[PDB]
Parts: sequence; structure tokens; C-alpha cells
Amino acid sequence: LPPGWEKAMSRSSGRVYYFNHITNASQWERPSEPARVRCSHLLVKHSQSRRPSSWRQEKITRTKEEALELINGYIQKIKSGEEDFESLASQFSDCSSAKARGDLGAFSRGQMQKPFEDASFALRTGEMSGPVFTDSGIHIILRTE
Repeated sequence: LPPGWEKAMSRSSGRVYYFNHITNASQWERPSEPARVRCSHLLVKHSQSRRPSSWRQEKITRTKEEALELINGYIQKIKSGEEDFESLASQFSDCSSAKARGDLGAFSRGQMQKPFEDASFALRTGEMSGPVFTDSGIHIILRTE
């Protein structure tokens, strides 16, 4: 397995899957570094975020648990095809990059919060993370280049 990836079995079906403890991604297939990557993200903030406020809501009072439930709902919808990542980032992301469909542009190591940076650089091009926790809130990250 490449670094970051481990083998697991589904608790409901027993079937083997793979999970990445740096990005929190999980997938059924056995999976197998640049100066910069470009990512988009969708951030859902909660009451312990460093600044609990966004263009969506002046005072954010959801718990960290409620934020993760929202994140997991958006991941489901994106993986199902029912909604596009871009569409959910524009509507729901608690960051001003929502107005750019969640795009953050290209960045190097050194610029972003560290868990965000590590997950971004551990994703393959086109791959989406699972929930990624930072002091700003909980992210879904899409590596676009």
C-alpha cells in the first residue's frame, strides 16, 4: 500500500476497503511530490472555530458534531452524483472562496494550516478528501491540479 493508506473491512458488509489516515478518504479499490497543488474546499465552521462567523451567518453556533454531520451529508451527495462539489461549495462553504466554487488556487507547502496542507498534498489529482479538521472548522478538500 502506498504511504497513508491502510486496509479495513466494512462493518456492515465485511468487504475489504482502503482508508487514508492523512486525507480521511476511503475507497473500495486498492490504491497504488509537486512544488504546488491546486485545491478547492468546502468549509463548515462550528462554535469552536477560530473565527465562528462567515458570509453565511454572523454568529455560527453549531457544535463540532453538527458540523461533521453536515460535512458527511455533503460527501454523500457528492459521491452519489446527486450534487456537484462546486455547487455545494458555492452554497454552503463558510469561507469567502465559496464565491469561486470553493477554489483556493495553487499553493505550496508553508502557506495553509498544516492538516489542510498535508491532506492536499496526499490527495491524487482529482481526488476528494474525507472530513479534514483544522482550527477553522471541518473541510472537504478537492485536489484539482
